[PDB]
Amino acid sequence: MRPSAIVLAGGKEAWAERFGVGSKALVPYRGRPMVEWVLEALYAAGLSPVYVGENPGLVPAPALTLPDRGGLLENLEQALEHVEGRVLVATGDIPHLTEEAVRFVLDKAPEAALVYPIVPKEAVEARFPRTKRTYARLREGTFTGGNLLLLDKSLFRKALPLARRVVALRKRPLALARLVGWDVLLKLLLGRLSLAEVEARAQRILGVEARALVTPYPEVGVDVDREEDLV
Ligand code: NA
Repeated sequence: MRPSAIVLAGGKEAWAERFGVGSKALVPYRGRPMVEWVLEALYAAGLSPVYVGENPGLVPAPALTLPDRGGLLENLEQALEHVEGRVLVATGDIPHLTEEAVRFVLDKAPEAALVYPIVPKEAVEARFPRTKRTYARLREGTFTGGNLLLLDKSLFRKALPLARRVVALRKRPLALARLVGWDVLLKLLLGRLSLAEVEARAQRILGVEARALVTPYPEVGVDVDREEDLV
């Protein structure tokens, strides 16, 4: 039985309507609506993808196609209602996503309610030298966050109320730094912070075990945001 995956390709956007689409995920990339590269990759690694967003006629057809409830975590809750076990979440704008990258996550992810793959600066500039990312210096290195999230639906189920809370402060740095704590903020803002420290506080906050997965495959996070990208 193929495990579930969820693609949050939902999201209306600006330039996307230039291509007369609306959602960035439906913008063509190398011949097909961008998100299909993601779907192809998911099935490829043996998963059944649930698709949240507009479906003009996506190929490969996703296992289920839920509509858009107007938000990254709102869509996630919707899709969760339709899955079981450990699920891999992904946004529909990382067209470079490969099966190898997906299986790594699956195979190397530690046993935790929540696992978030992160990529080292070192490898991000191995294929995509141009790509400009928001990094963070940790004692263990310099990374950026993926666009994938591995969840244990059942374990996570109980952290959603906080998830909602923390997600609501995605647009309020000061507010968000309240939750994280000042000390920590500076620590990493200086590189003075470490990976387990990050993980241990994340856990403190959510109540569930949360870990990061150093993932050598940068296609896990290099998304497409504008025209230059598509080329
Ligand atoms: Na204060």
